[PDB]
Amino acid sequence: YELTQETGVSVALGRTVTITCRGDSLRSHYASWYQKKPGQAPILLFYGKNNRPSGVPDRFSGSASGNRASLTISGAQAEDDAEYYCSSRDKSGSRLSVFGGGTKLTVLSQPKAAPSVTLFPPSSEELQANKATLVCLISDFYPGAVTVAWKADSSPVKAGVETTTPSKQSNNKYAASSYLSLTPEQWKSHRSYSCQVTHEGSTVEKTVAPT
Amino acid sequence: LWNWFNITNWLWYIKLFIMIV
Amino acid sequence: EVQLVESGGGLVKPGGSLRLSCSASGFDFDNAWMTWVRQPPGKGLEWVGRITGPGEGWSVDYAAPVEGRFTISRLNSINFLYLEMNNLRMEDSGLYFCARTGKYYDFWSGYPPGEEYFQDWGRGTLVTVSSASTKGPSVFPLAPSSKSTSGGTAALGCLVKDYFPEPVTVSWNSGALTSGVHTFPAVLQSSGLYSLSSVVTVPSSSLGTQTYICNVNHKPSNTKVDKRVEPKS
Repeated sequence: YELTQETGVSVALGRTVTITCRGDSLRSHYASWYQKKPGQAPILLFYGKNNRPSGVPDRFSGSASGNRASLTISGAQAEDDAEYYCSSRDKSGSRLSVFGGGTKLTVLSQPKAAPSVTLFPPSSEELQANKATLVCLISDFYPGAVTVAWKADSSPVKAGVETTTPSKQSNNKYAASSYLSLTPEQWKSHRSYSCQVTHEGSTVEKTVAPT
Repeated sequence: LWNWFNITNWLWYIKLFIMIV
Repeated sequence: EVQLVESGGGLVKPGGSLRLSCSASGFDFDNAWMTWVRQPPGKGLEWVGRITGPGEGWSVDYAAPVEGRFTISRLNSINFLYLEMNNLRMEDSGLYFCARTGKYYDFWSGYPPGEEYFQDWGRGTLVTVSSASTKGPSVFPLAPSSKSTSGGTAALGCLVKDYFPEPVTVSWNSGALTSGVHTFPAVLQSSGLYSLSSVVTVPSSSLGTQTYICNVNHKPSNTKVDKRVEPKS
């Protein structure tokens, strides 16, 4: 988790786009960059200061400065639509290596679509079984990259969160869901809980409260 | 059959020297 | 002509062991550094560990989540890289790749010990760590709310919780209600169990007069559930 990359970035066909990788180790070390498509082996795109391997189109080039490494794609093609991973040392001087979280690069095929978001509180029935789940349903969005954050009153909550990777619905937009597991006591003790969905730098936040 | 770690340190140490001088 | 082929993936109980193998051909294997990399389904790549060459004395490094549990090894006459994992966890589940690993250091701008990179890859072998016991779902109603929906309509649902394995099917009112149903793909939880939700958007004025029932079916546990979904009172 020492290398941070955008969750999603989009680009129109033929245009130019840049993904970032970020960590403290990048002040000391270069990053390598990898393309990854479902059911296929990663492909090394670029590494070190100026190194593009044989076979990789010239439109791919990496750079670096400060704590940042940037992969730039100049003249984006359909086939560039993929996930992109950066890799370097986790920390300066380390013999270990780490991957960034991945960026979903969308080469745009339709216009942008904002997610619908529905947030359900725990049923009484589930509370009676001594459990509590909040259900945040997210649909009809494009590109297929969202970030979901939960809040107990105003505090970030990370524990008990399970969130699907987005997948395509029959209409070609994406759906996802996030679940927050709590104890009934946590549910009853807070004034509210919130589900916050970030899509292409816009945010929708829904809030529920015990009845 | 040299040592990548030792060699890279060696080179790092030599660059400091060159930079100081 | 570089060919990397991983082998040994399969279902394992979450206290168990597994040895993985990576066959190599098309390059000088005896001197090559090799790295193992994993990817859980629908998720990111994670560096597992790396064995160095002669002159590093085949020294081996490991990501912190696998120290002591995982052991990287190799046999050079037959060009085979190896990965022995013991005391597996559900976290260890994923597509495991072996990668031919170059080393990079720029004299003028570099810092020791430079960086490593993955020039060639196999297609990987699939490792599933789950304590496979059939588990039937608990179904809870998701009571109607109009906040998020279009004028005059309401969304209501069923949460289908903690089942194993896939799949479950969900219908509404015995399949008489198809219009406006969205049954979401399941999440696979860290507990190794699945949950999903199904929601239907319906006329708000029907809430007093029309009964809504989600028919949940989990064939692997032979469980059927018909959950009536009422408005909160």
